[PDB]
Amino acid sequence: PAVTLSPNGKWLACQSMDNQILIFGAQNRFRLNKKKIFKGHMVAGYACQVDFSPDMSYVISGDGNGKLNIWDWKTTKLYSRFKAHDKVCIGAVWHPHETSKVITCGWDGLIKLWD
Amino acid sequence: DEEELNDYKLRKRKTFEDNIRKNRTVISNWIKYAQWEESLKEIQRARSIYERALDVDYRNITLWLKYAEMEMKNRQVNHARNIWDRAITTLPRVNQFWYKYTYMEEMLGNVAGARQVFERWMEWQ
Amino acid sequence: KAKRKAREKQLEEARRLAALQKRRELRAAGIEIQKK
Repeated sequence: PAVTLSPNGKWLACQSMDNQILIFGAQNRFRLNKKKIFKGHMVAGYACQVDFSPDMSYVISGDGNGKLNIWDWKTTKLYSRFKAHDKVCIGAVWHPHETSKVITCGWDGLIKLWD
Repeated sequence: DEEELNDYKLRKRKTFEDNIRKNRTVISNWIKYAQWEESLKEIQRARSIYERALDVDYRNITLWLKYAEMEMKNRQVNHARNIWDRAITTLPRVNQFWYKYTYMEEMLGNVAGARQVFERWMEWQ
Repeated sequence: KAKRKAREKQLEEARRLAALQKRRELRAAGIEIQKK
């Protein structure tokens, strides 16, 4: 559903509707990095907008289950899983110039900032 | 408990409804429907259930019995007394009705009421 | 007759199961579609 370029411009991180996010090298030969495969979402049927913080250390991800997941994009694992929205949590956008800011839109009609 | 449980309820309810739809005579299905309800603790449901069953067969001692047994186990004691007097009004020559009425009245303490219901009772010698 | 109907006494439940497990995971995924 969704593809976001890492603010380093090295990776296209595309939320694959197989419930997980896949990273590819966007600068090198269409390589799928299976060492960068973010696990634990449910994206089949939803377009979860996932993003990257500016330090390339953190990734933010949405699930339709109300789950805001805050992952350490290096360790490939999430460090937080909380209530983002009630309806389909569509946009989970990391702010590039703010450290804590994760702004979420969704089918819920309420537009949140989290910090 | 959102919808797996709720749909299990929906199923069992639809079943009991179809079984009593087929027969609506012999009562075991009426009872089992109702006691399933009471075990799920919806006594408004179970109440309407026993009224309908009592409609189709108001000469069933076991129906009257377990109706009032529900009411007593849930101590809507006023409701229970209404049940018991209606019973002993329509099926007087049944004795266990009179009995359970008194016994429950006794552990309720209203022995003035117990006396007068025994006066009632003896009017039938 | 008798024993056949015993066989679908379960394999029916798998259907609501495979309806449940899909749809709970389905609708929680971000899509609240109703069958009709």
